[PDB]
Amino acid sequence: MDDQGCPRCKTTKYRNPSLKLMVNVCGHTLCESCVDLLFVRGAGNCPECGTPLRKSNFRVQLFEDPTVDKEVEIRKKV
Amino acid sequence: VPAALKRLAKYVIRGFYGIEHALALDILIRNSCVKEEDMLELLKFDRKQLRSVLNNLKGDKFIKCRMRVETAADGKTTRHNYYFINYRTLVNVVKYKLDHMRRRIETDERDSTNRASFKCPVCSSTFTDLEANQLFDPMTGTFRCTFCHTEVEEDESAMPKKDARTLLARFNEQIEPIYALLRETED
Amino acid sequence: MFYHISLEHEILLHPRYFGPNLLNTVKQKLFTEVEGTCTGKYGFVIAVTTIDNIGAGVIQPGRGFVLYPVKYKAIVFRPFKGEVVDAVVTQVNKVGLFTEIGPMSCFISRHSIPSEMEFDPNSNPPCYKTMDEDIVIQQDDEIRLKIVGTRVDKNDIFAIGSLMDDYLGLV
Amino acid sequence: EEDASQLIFPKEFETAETLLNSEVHMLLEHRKQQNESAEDEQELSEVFMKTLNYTARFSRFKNRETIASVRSLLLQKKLHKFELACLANLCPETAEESKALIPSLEGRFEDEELQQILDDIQTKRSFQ
Ligand SMILES: [Zn+2]
Ligand SMILES: [Zn+2]
Ligand SMILES: [Zn+2]
Repeated sequence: MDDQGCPRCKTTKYRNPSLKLMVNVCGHTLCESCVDLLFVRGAGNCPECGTPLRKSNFRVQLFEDPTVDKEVEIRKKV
Repeated sequence: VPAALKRLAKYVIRGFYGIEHALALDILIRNSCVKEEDMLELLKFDRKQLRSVLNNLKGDKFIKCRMRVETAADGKTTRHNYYFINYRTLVNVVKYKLDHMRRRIETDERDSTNRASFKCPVCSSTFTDLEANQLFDPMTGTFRCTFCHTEVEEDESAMPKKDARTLLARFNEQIEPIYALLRETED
Repeated sequence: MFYHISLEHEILLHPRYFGPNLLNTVKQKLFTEVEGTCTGKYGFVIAVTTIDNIGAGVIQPGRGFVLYPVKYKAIVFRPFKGEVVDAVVTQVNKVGLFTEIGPMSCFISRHSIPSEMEFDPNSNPPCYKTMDEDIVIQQDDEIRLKIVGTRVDKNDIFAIGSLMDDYLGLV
Repeated sequence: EEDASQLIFPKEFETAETLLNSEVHMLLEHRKQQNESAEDEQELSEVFMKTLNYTARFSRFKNRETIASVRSLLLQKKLHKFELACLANLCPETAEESKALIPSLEGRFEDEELQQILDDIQTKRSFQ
């Protein structure tokens, strides 16, 4: 509704509002379609940031702000 | 006939069809129903030229045709074909045509996901990473092609994925004006 | 998980083996034929624990050979995808880790090795170690891996291992 | 088609019995004695040797009484043979580890019951 789109693939926002963003330690927004792409190849790194990730390392987090996404996970962990 | 229907029909017709289709549709837009003979004389198109265009409009069912039979003043039988635009089927067919792209676009993404990475440079055969280990030769310590007994390459599989993904992404970005028109015409 | 199952196998006994000690010969031939062999359906067979039954030997017309259907209790192991299994690393290379799980051999691709790991080729025994050196994975060590998938070829089964999940790796 | 995480197995492996590595080691040791006895017969395959070495290293119980005690005690619990085999073989140290390794384990028993079962197995285990 409010998010304009993911830098990797934004069609999901226009397609339907039921899909949720996947958070990563990368502090970089990614979505379900990207999840499938990383599982088949290069599961060890972010598609553009190149930061290493343990396989998918994807978790459901619906905040629009990736910093809040990361901080909320930091919040719990801390 | 709300103007939103006319705008949507004109946008999709001028967007994905030739001017012949647009001009014919504008006639059916300017007048709710027009005879094939009238459209033929107006457009100055040939019979097969217009009929093929109308067949295309019949293919996507954007327009409907009804046949009227009457006797002319001289007594000869006359069978006139009256064509009209069916906004209901048009909006339904474009919704399918567009949501089929999404299925086809995501199918192309799934293809970009499934397109086998390894390949043989001699016979130009592509091998799946599951099959590559089957094809692995312990004596050489590397992938080879059974038919060619030659090394198998792996790095060239990124180029087609990158290139196609740009088209797929740019398609989703440009299609948004029609999606907005659809949201405005859902009623 | 290891499984104990009854297996169906047909012994085509050559006529020279008929007469006395025939059934003993069938038992001997069964062990000889099934033990040390692997099949995609049941996996590797370790040993025949016992024989459930020896069916009536059907004499093959023209062949002269007698076909004995045999039911035998044996122990087998099959790797199942989406399962964690204990493994021992056999060989370590920059491409990945080769591990052994009983009769099956599993490979862990570099892409499936955790981000914290890094290959240390200068070390005499090749090994993967963490940036902080907290854990090191080398040859002949106790590790747990996730069976990502199972493959069978030339009567051999080999799986793909992953250490990305928690509780995996050196234990 | 088959997924242990989803507890999905083919009918071929439904009536089948799951054996622990300690139990499999016992069977191989029996086969060893049987092959070592009545000398000059066919020698064991490397498959046997590889499996024996692997299963011996992971053998959690070196005494028949401990295996029988663990097996008889676990059968009392309302747990599937696959869950019990995984439990008695993997022997996780904590309930959280057991839930992490076996995602289907959740909801079968409470944290205290699950941990108590694991603690009992740890006590039943023989340490060297
Ligand atoms: Zn996306
Ligand atoms: Zn990133
Ligand atoms: Zn080739």
